Amino acid sequence: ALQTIINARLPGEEGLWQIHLQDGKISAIDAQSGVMPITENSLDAEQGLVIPPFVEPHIHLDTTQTAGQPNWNQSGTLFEGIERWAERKALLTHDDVKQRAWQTLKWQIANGIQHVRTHVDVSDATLTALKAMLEVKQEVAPWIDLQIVAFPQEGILSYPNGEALLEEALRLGADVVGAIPHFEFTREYGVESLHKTFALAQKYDRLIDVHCDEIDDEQSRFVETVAALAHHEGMGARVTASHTTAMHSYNGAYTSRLFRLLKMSGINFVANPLVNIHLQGRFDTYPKRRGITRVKEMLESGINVCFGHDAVFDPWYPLGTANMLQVLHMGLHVCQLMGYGQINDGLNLITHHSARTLNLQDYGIAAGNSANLIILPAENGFDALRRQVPVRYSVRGGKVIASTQPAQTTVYLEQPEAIDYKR
Amino acid sequence: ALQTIINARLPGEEGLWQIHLQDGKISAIDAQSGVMPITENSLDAEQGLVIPPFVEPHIHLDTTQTAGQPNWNQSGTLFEGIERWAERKALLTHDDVKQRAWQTLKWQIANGIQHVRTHVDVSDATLTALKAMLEVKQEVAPWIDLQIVAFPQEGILSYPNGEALLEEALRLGADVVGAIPHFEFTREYGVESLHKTFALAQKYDRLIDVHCDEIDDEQSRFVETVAALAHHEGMGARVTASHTTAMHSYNGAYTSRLFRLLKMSGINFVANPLVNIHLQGRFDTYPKRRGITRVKEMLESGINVCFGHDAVFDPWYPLGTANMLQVLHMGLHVCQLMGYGQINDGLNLITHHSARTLNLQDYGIAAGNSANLIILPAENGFDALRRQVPVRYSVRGGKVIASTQPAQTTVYLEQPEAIDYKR
Ligand SMILES: [Fe+3]
Ligand SMILES: [Fe+3]
Ligand SMILES: [Mg+2]
Ligand SMILES: [Mg+2]
Repeated sequence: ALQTIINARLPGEEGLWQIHLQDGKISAIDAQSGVMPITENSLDAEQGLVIPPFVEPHIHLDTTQTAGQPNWNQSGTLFEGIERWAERKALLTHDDVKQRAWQTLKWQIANGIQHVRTHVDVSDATLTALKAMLEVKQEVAPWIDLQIVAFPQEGILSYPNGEALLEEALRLGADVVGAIPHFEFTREYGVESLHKTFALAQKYDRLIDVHCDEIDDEQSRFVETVAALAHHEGMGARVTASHTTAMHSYNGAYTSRLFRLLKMSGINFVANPLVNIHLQGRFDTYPKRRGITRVKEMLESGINVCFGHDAVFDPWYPLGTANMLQVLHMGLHVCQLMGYGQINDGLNLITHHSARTLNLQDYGIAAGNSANLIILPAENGFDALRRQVPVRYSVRGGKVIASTQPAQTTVYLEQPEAIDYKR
Repeated sequence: ALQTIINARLPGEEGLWQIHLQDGKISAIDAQSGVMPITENSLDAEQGLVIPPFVEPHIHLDTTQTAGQPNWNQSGTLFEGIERWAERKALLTHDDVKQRAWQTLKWQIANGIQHVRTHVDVSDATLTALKAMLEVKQEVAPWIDLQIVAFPQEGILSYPNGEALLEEALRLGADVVGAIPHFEFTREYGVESLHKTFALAQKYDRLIDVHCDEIDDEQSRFVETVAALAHHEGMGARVTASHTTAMHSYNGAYTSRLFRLLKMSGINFVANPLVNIHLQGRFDTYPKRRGITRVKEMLESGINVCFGHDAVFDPWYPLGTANMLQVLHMGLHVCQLMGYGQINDGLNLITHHSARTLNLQDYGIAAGNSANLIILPAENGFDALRRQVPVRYSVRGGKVIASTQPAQTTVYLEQPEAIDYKR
């Protein structure tokens, strides 16, 4: 079994490091004064970057891999996506959900993602997707720790037996309580749904992740209730507000007032760059707003924010390979976090900040933690992001669970020359 | 020498095709009724997609590869970029420009780009970068047909001897006349500069490519003069309006009136997604506009529009590997061209439409044309874009000039499994 990771670079640290492994955990981390020789039981990072696993804080595995079945969304709109999904209803079975969820999970394993939070639609009396996902969670456990959010897609108060189904999902084992206040029939139902959501989370000791204000409506301010209730219950760490795209459209004075509460509450925020840029701003003609939440300002204020892929190869987002560096690339551009340091520190948005959002207790390259880490063939976060590098090795419990042999590019000039896209 | 390309898929066509080569040209193209066996002198596309070479219609090779030298742009702003570039002035020499231009050109060759249009700053009495680029053009000719735009970055009428230097650049061999009307001191200088630009293009029989209305100013309408002058001279095919980001902010009524002229004029448009999303909208707080020209509407109106990378690894854009599928990916998202067909047809924005913009006369997979083509290991444009595939082979004059052995990813579950990110 592997005993050491050598010649490792670490974010924010100078030089090379050696990570000692014992009994599936990191026993010690020591600096090196030079390059160490390879040997049996040593995994050579080759001066590449070693980081804790990538995290997917927000994805919908119940709808993944269904784009084009039976027809393609040709307009690319949300409306048509709903219709295309409805045409596939006859194929939505227990086995179908498991098969598609596993397909995307395999892409995630290949992409060094060892933690995934999936939302599952529970506005279905049969809870078909949920039952399937609970089995998938057990099956994929050796490679990925999967959290399941009971997501009442059609609303809690605006759908028949919505609250009862949400609670049933928790009784069956869902890890997180979801909600969608802006989709409820009225603002009052929206606020009330949040009180019910928090009551359920406290009753069952579960986390909370609300699809919050995902709409270009400057009056959609459910985020203040999410933050206020979290602060009241002293449970900010266990709470997440996903999307909050409406915040992109708030006036600055209200946003400034709100930010004080957001910081005090300690809640987490998830932005989904690939889907937000695609689905937001659809009611604008020109100019067209970007529609991503205030990521830059959150970072400047010390508010925890991270990035999710949201959807992969489905009616609402036809693209994706479940790659977090790709999600990060889109977010840095749309949020204008393009300074060198902002880009370099970007890795935090798909690693540490996301681990905090999932309330993970065993995460990070530190003595005592499980030996879960990945190796990127790049010098730092900036380099990894610029070159969209693959994951050279993914290690879990001190064992390699994924590896990618890099592509080899050659140009034939007066003489053949290898191209690695580095200067 | 290669005699045939077999098992090739072609955009918009059904089945597989065989492309016969003779004397460096495509002699004939015949459909296949099944998979053909490989053999000596046959390049097997392996049911991958064969297309004419990728094109880079807008890049700045004179500033490429300079990010972080001597310092990094930490704010990521245009303003700081100017200051960071100024700090490197002592390193701006003939050899330095050639070295950096060649570095990016090699990345382009590796990425299947055989046609490149580079703008070169000619607001320099010594014309240092231009002299260097003219040598680079000759040196890279076996692999890339490089067009040089004499770009008067500081203005034609607003910079000392600006017009004289622009003409000197043409007398030295620049292929295209550039301009930047919105940067001139006054609207009047802007309009006058365009008359001077067109006069020079007609005097020397050169193409035109204007950095046009690259500013979030709803009153910046120099594009109407570019189109009107082209129509008057009957030279639309030889004219290009780069950027036109101001169009993102025009009212709809004026835009509708303008579009009639744009279509009638026949001029070309270049949008630069990666840089536009980064540099536009910087004077907005929230909401923030996207700032890309009206690509979707141009396509719907039959107006030729294409995508450029603009900058690579410099003070104005720190990222990039000179990859056109990456540029396309960003543009499809920001312009909301996310329907299946829109994404699949996306390849036109980095191939055929760009060739038209460069007024290329030998481009496309057709009998009689030079055997210049590339092979993507994907089923169609949608697949190539989704998976951000590399260029398996780049062929020029019937000879392989670049090749990429794909990365190999394996996940170790109960048994090892190869992952190709296809469903
Ligand atoms: Fe979601
Ligand atoms: Fe430019
Ligand atoms: Mg969604
Ligand atoms: Mg520029």
